[PDB]
Amino acid sequence: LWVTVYYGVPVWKDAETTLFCASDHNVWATHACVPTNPQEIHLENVTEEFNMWKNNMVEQMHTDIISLWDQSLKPCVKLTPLCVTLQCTNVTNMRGELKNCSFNMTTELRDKKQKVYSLFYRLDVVQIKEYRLINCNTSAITQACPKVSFEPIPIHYCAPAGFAILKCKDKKFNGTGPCPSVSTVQCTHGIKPVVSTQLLLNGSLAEEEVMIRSENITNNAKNILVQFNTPVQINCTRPNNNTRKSIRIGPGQAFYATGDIIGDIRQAHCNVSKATWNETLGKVVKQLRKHFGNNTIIRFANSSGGDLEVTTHSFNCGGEFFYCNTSGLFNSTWISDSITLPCRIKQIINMWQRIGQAMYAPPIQGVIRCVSNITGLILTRDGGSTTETFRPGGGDMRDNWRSELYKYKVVKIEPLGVAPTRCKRR
Amino acid sequence: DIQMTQSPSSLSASVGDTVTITCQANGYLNWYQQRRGKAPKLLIYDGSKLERGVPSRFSGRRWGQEYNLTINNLQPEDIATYFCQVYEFVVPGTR
Amino acid sequence: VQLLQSGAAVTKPGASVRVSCEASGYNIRDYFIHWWRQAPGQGLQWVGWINPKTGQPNNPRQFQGRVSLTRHASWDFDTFSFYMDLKALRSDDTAVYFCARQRSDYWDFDVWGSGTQVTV
Amino acid sequence: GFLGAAGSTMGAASMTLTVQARNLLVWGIKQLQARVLAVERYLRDQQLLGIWGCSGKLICCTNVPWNSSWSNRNLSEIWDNMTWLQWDKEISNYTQIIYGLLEESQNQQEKNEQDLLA
Amino acid sequence: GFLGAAGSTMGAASMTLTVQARNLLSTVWGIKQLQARVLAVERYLRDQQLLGIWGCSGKLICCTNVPWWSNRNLSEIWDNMTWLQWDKEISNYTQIIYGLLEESQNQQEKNEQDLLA
Amino acid sequence: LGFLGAAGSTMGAASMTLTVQARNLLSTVWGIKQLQARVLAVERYLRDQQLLGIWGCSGKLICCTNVPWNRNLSEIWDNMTWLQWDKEISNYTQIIYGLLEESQNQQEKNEQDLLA
Ligand SMILES: *[C@@H]1O[C@H](CO)[C@@H](O[C@@H]2O[C@H](CO)[C@@H](O[C@@H]3O[C@H](CO)[C@@H](O)[C@H](O)[C@@H]3O)[C@H](O)[C@H]2NC(C)=O)[C@H](O)[C@H]1NC(C)=O
Ligand SMILES: *[C@@H]1O[C@H](CO)[C@@H](O[C@@H]2O[C@H](CO)[C@@H](O)[C@H](O)[C@H]2NC(C)=O)[C@H](O)[C@H]1NC(C)=O
Ligand SMILES: *[C@@H]1O[C@H](CO)[C@@H](O[C@@H]2O[C@H](CO)[C@@H](O)[C@H](O)[C@H]2NC(C)=O)[C@H](O)[C@H]1NC(C)=O
Ligand SMILES: *[C@@H]1O[C@H](CO)[C@@H](O[C@@H]2O[C@H](CO)[C@@H](O)[C@H](O)[C@H]2NC(C)=O)[C@H](O)[C@H]1NC(C)=O
Ligand SMILES: *[C@@H]1O[C@H](CO)[C@@H](O[C@@H]2O[C@H](CO)[C@@H](O)[C@H](O)[C@H]2NC(C)=O)[C@H](O)[C@H]1NC(C)=O
Ligand SMILES: *[C@@H]1O[C@H](CO)[C@@H](O[C@@H]2O[C@H](CO)[C@@H](O)[C@H](O)[C@H]2NC(C)=O)[C@H](O)[C@H]1NC(C)=O
Ligand SMILES: *[C@@H]1O[C@H](CO)[C@@H](O[C@@H]2O[C@H](CO)[C@@H](O)[C@H](O)[C@H]2NC(C)=O)[C@H](O)[C@H]1NC(C)=O
Ligand SMILES: *[C@@H]1O[C@H](CO)[C@@H](O)[C@H](O)[C@H]1NC(C)=O
Ligand SMILES: *[C@@H]1O[C@H](CO)[C@@H](O)[C@H](O)[C@H]1NC(C)=O
Ligand SMILES: *[C@@H]1O[C@H](CO)[C@@H](O)[C@H](O)[C@H]1NC(C)=O
Ligand SMILES: *[C@@H]1O[C@H](CO)[C@@H](O)[C@H](O)[C@H]1NC(C)=O
Ligand SMILES: *[C@@H]1O[C@H](CO)[C@@H](O)[C@H](O)[C@H]1NC(C)=O
Ligand SMILES: *[C@@H]1O[C@H](CO)[C@@H](O)[C@H](O)[C@H]1NC(C)=O
Ligand SMILES: *[C@@H]1O[C@H](CO)[C@@H](O)[C@H](O)[C@H]1NC(C)=O
Ligand SMILES: *[C@@H]1O[C@H](CO)[C@@H](O)[C@H](O)[C@H]1NC(C)=O
Ligand SMILES: *[C@@H]1O[C@H](CO)[C@@H](O)[C@H](O)[C@H]1NC(C)=O
Repeated sequence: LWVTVYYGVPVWKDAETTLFCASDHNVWATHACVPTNPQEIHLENVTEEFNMWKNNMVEQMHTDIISLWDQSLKPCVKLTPLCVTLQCTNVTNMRGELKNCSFNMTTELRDKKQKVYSLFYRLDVVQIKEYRLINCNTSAITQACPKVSFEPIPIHYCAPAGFAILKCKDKKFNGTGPCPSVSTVQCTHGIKPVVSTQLLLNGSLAEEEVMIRSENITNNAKNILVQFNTPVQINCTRPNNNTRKSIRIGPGQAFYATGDIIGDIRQAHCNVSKATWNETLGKVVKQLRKHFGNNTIIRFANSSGGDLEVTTHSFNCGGEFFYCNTSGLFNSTWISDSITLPCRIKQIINMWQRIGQAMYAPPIQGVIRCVSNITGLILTRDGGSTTETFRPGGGDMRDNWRSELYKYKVVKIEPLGVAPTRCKRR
Repeated sequence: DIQMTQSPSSLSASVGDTVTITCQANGYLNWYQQRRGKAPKLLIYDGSKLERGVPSRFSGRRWGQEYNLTINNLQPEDIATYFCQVYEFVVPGTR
Repeated sequence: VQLLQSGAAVTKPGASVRVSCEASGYNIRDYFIHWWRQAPGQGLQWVGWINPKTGQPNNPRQFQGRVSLTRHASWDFDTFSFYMDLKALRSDDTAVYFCARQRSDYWDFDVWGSGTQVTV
Repeated sequence: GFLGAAGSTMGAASMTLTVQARNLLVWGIKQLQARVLAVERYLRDQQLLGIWGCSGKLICCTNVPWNSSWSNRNLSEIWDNMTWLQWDKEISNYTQIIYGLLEESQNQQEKNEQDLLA
Repeated sequence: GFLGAAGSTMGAASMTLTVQARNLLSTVWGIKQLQARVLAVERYLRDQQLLGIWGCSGKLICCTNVPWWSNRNLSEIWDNMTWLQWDKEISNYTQIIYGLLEESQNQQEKNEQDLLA
Repeated sequence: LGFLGAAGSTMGAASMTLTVQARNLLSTVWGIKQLQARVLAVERYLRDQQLLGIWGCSGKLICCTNVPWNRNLSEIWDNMTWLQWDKEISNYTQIIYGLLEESQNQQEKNEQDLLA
């Protein structure tokens, strides 16, 4: 008949764009984030085809977190007079974990030098009784700049004008596929940028039950993501009572060493409840049996091997970096009181899987304690198989971020349409 | 589970004829031709697409759960052992 | 893209053998490395992969507790060395060992190693 | 609200165009880029709207004849049963030539006629 | 000149709209000017869109349908009061009108023509 | 036949290809250099559109005005090009713009307002 033009029709297309930060003295620079009740609109009669393994939000979040990490280490002290020949002895005469290492150092005047000491961990020094820092042959050290805090705070990811973020409200939702309950939103909820390898902490819980999501479960080279419907409380502690001592290494440059420890030297550790973990493992086995035979045997085991970052549950509690031995949890074999996990502490950190640059971490005085809620798991399956066995695994932060952005997606609005109508222009 | 078989066993194709090696499997399948006392080489990947650097005569086709590779204008140098691997499961192959 | 291999090794029963590959020609950290072994007059047998970025291996139930996979990068991350250790040589461990590069999710190994003869 | 009538049919989604029409307008460059991109996209859409003689109107009628080759369905069904998203894919192939026809046939010749007869 | 009719009455200040209308568009120092340019463009575009949705495109004086808070007489309003006093007085009642024009009054009128033709 | 393809053609023949010229107006090192161009093009386009809007000719490629004027139209539209026209008449364009701004548009608004 005739063609007519409509401006402002509801139509969207898949696209990728830069999303900015809205968030209600911090590493993630939330002061630059714009201030953020947000409205959410329900869409009926609609089924959007979602995919969580190929969305661009995770890549942009990864590069933005890396950029925020990098730009917050520029102003603060560059510790590269500390690559000298240390002389270390035992702290007491658990044994051999701490060392008293003395060395020479520079001072405010170029022609003068001083002799100082500090308490180092066994994981930060390498023997040449003369030791040296672990990474003076591979990278340079910059201090962690005590004026900032490492505590994560929620961050939103909001879209520009002309774009929208679709959400899936299906409770029992698989990683990929249609969502019969799509809604729209300007931007997401608060996401805490927490770093961990084997257990997910301070995350978002499932609504209905435990969910299993992997890109292709038949391929053993891809990890399995497990989400709990109820959290598992875990208490981590650092019994030692440290004292921090400040050392001047130049004009306006300060190095924060460790004076000593008051009282007794005790091992840092984390506690989990046995019965709740047993129930959680039973639920996980019941859900895992759906992707295999109904009579197959399930097993769990210690990590196979690798670096210290992937073989141990790694995180930070209040500014100290914990690596915890988790081989007491995955100890089971399923056929159809508390648990204490010894931990170790490290200060020289190679973060984001980069081998070029490293970071220090000043000692924090007082006793440190954390209470956190385990929400998820990352697993791998041994190939060559009944009797499927699963090991803990991790090391890639995109798996950490993907467990939060599995329901969101970004779309672009196209407000032009042409339609047949009987009207004729004058 | 993954079940995959390669029935033809040994063949007796002659020079200048067309040969076909068939197999059945589920999942991604790849064809390798190994000469005696040498490392394997990839001919066709995903069971339909041929890697760059192999002559265009080698062609493999998939239908349902049955795959097979056909070679036409056979040359004397093509007397090797041909086998198909899904993910981590391999069969002895055909010679 | 070129890999390398070590010479043939002869070891007594109840000993340990070490086989090394070396990949110099490409971005090593972005592709897995797989190991295979072939018995005389038999098809290929799967040995597990190793992730170059983190080093975590994955071995089947047959080789659990007997095989170790490690990698050691060098300065500037230009070359890599991938090792394979076998703990207790048995009567029927004789085979030829290859190292392969998985290009993508299809599990298609375009580049293979020269091979090593292991005899007890 | 925004995109509220996404699931509704074409007939009931034509009364809510204003809702979408008035919502079209490190951490320092990611805001400036978005702010300029929105303006560029809005100006491009408005330019294409204007050069067809439809500037300032949400629903404009055009004197470009519509043949059955591009698409053919009953007018009762199109506006009563199917959705805008469903229609977008069906006619997506022939949009460019329709825009080309709207370019000069709708307005340019009529512009010359108005110039002569004024 | 620019803003010169400020003290004049709304009757005599409505004849110079154009002179105020022109001036809407018109490394530390290299970043404080691009921000100003983008901000000016954005504000002008938002005002233009607001005018256009109500049915007023390229018109400095419009007439619209909604009836008409105030109790003053027309002569009183346009005889002695200035624009700024009116703006300060009636800042509360603007939001009612803004959504009233765009939502229904124009949106209805955009349909009957389509129905008529 | 294309962008600026009637540059040498006579004004009468050039006036038929308005749309091809009108369409192309809108659309680290070389990271800010592209942004500068992106802002500049939008600014220029908006300025030209504002000038058209003030005169009452918004959204019109061939507008008619109410401002009256040798130079018979027969020689102008048949024997000259737009470039020579520009070189000859660029002197008076400011006074023509000034007349167009308020002599014929704001007045028309006054009569339209007072009529209803
Ligand atoms: C997961 O979230 C919980 C939220 O409770 C985190 O626990 C909290 O950790 C912070 C950081 O140490 C604690 O703040 C500290 O409190 C002490 C005592 O008031 C104060 O002296 C310090 O200056 C600091 O403000 C906070 O108390 C603690 N919350 C609880 C209930 O204990 C936990 O760290 C998070 N886990 C991870 C891995 O991020
Ligand atoms: C760690 O040691 C410090 C001493 O350096 C303790 O600090 C004292 O705490 C008590 C308890 O409130 C106060 O009354 C004192 O004034 C504190 N300062 C002193 C004694 O100089 C601290 O309590 C110790 N930590 C723990 C967990 O006991
Ligand atoms: C974590 O679990 C350990 C082990 O049960 C707790 O350590 C016990 O603490 C009580 C109170 O001081 C002692 O009487 C027990 O002897 C300790 N257990 C052992 C094995 O020595 C610890 O209190 C728990 N909570 C934490 C660390 O916050
Ligand atoms: C981990 O720490 C939490 C918090 O200190 C412990 O929760 C306490 O549980 C007891 C009973 O078991 C309650 O009487 C306390 O009131 C709880 N604390 C608070 C602050 O409410 C928990 O028991 C600890 N151990 C775990 C979770 O294994
Ligand atoms: C896997 O479990 C084994 C044992 O349960 C752990 O291996 C032990 O490692 C210590 C470290 O020196 C050795 O002294 C023991 O002899 C080992 N056990 C055996 C049985 O040989 C191993 O730590 C666990 N995996 C991880 C990643 O921790
Ligand atoms: C992680 O924890 C496990 C369990 O405690 C450790 O395995 C024990 O290691 C000691 C080390 O000599 C052995 O004596 C024990 O026999 C091992 N336990 C079992 C059940 O075999 C393991 O060593 C820890 N990992 C590390 C790196 O210390
Ligand atoms: C894992 O990968 C395999 C192989 O790429 C997928 O197998 C395909 O499955 C679809 C639907 O079942 C079939 O139409 C294809 O013919 C299969 N491809 C083959 C046999 O080569 C499998 O679907 C993937 N797993 C998931 C969960 O997507
Ligand atoms: C589409 O949504 C509307 C609004 O809720 C509803 O009335 C209608 O029944 C829906 N369509 C179908 C086919 O259910
Ligand atoms: C110090 O620690 C080392 C390492 O455990 C130990 O061998 C030595 O006996 C200790 N005592 C000394 C060196 O006096
Ligand atoms: C510090 O330097 C002096 C140089 O006189 C040297 O004798 C001493 O051993 C050094 N101290 C340490 C801990 O290396
Ligand atoms: C978990 O609990 C069940 C039932 O109480 C028990 O049969 C099972 O042995 C427990 N698991 C472990 C590892 O003890
Ligand atoms: C569990 O761990 C303990 C010690 O960590 C070990 O002795 C035991 O063999 C493991 N397996 C069980 C109890 O099935
Ligand atoms: C688990 O801990 C987090 C943070 O400490 C808290 O927000 C959450 O409410 C806790 N879980 C439950 C069930 O309360
Ligand atoms: C071999 O070729 C086809 C593929 O073209 C394969 O599907 C089928 O199994 C075989 N066909 C015959 C005729 O053997
Ligand atoms: C640095 O020294 C350590 C300790 O000997 C060594 O393991 C590491 O390989 C060295 N770095 C490089 C790049 O070789
Ligand atoms: C200022 O007010 C006086 C008093 O009515 C008036 O005569 C004069 O014109 C006003 N000035 C302007 C610029 O409007």
